[PDB]
Amino acid sequence: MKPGRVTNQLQYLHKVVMKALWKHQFAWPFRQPVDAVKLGLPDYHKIIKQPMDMGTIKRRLENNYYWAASECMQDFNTMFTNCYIYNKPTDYIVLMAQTLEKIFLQKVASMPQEEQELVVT
Repeated sequence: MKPGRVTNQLQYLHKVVMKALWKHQFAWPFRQPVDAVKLGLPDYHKIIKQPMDMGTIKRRLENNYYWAASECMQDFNTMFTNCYIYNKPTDYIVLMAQTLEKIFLQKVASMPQEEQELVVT
């Protein structure tokens, strides 16, 4: 029962912001959920209660899951902050996340400024 739709801002997050992030050389760890067993990560799911990743976000955008851009922005924030909470700040993975976050913020700065719903045929 979660309402979903397409807005101008959600479409921008999909077709502009996610497009840039998905193809980035630092995207690969973030394109699917963290596999805590494979990666040997002690306590990942104790520390991180709301896992998130770009694969999940991309699928949500593709399936018109979100009601508003703010929900999608929240997912991105959770993916980045999860990385910053769990890992040591000097870790390669943190640097990778920071770079993607920077691009995220710079691309979001050109997003349409008033949220308006798009017709979906």
